[PDB]
Amino acid sequence: MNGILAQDSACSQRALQLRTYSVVPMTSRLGLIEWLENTVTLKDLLLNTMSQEEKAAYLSDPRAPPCEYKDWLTKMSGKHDVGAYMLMYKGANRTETVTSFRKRESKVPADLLKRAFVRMSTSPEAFLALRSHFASSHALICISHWILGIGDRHLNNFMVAMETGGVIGIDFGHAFGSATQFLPVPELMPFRLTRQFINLMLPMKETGLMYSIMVHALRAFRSDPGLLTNTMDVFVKEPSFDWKNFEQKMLKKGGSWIQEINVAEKNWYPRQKICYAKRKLAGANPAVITCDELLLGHEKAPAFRDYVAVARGSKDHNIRAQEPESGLSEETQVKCLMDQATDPNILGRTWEGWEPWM
Ligand SMILES: Nc1ncnc2c1ncn2[C@@H]1O[C@H](COP(=O)(O)OP(=O)(O)OP(=O)(O)O)[C@@H](O)[C@H]1O
Ligand SMILES: [Mg+2]
Repeated sequence: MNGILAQDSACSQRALQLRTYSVVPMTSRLGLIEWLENTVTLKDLLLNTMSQEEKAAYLSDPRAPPCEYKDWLTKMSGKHDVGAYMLMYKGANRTETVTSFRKRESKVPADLLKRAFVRMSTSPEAFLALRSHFASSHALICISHWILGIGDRHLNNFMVAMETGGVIGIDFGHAFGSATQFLPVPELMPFRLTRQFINLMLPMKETGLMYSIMVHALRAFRSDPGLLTNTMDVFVKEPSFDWKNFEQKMLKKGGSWIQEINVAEKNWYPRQKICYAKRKLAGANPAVITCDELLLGHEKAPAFRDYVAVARGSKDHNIRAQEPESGLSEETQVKCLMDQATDPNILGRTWEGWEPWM
């Protein structure tokens, strides 16, 4: 990807790149990841910014978002486990989620990331430059991850450097829609773009820099689907990337999976992955791809209709259903992506470990 983007002129004038750290399995059990200097998780940067009372309430308060959300799931479903999400997709409409979800979001400190930056920078150049750098990098990674369908983008999978504002993606345990496909609680966003990101740009919403870069990137890729498509097809056809390797990762997710039941092993459909990748690179609607992945993964679930109704949206508030299912341009695709990733109806139904409120 960095090869392509180095060769796209409109991106090269923006010096755009992902960072990679070299990775070396020496054995099927064992390997090294190269480490990175003066880096933290995004979660740690955030909670390092909360005052004692902000921090202390946020840990445990029955009205802090972590308690208030499980309580809302609990009353909107009557259960206290993974099935509470399932039942709430049947049980809560838009209004019932939006209301609690706005009340929830309100309790998150609005400035927090900005507050972090302004007190890790000398002077306003050391503010502006970092904000630009972060913003560029966050956008660039988001589009990239949608192309690869990477789904498990919670706060601990993003690292922020100190020596520059360039964000770094890690923990790629879910290639090609695997999280939206096989988890009991499906995660429906194309990438993370929650409140704090927008708030960092508060006067000057995403339709500036992020939107611009996202658009340049997607065009630069779509200039040459061939090489990237061939590489992804070689990826998805590896004999070590079957379902047996995958489900023996899915165990290792802290009870968020279907715990010790229903592997349903004729579950693996490798050509559909590269087919959906080619559809994305051809100009397909992101909501249609999400609905297709939902149909492939959860077809017999009692909330499949509600799943696709939430993922597709309504023609009244979200512009991803007011567009065709294919032939979209790069700008329309990025608009649909930003509408789906910031949809409150989708964020109000997300798994609690993803932390959609922050
Ligand atoms: N390449 C890296 N360079 C520097 N620090 C890293 C790197 N990879 C991981 N870390 C740090 O080590 C921690 C744990 O690493 P790892 O990715 O194995 O955790 P994990 O199983 O994904 O846990 P979690 O999802 O809870 O963050 C990360 O949260 C991060 O702080
Ligand atoms: Mg992780």
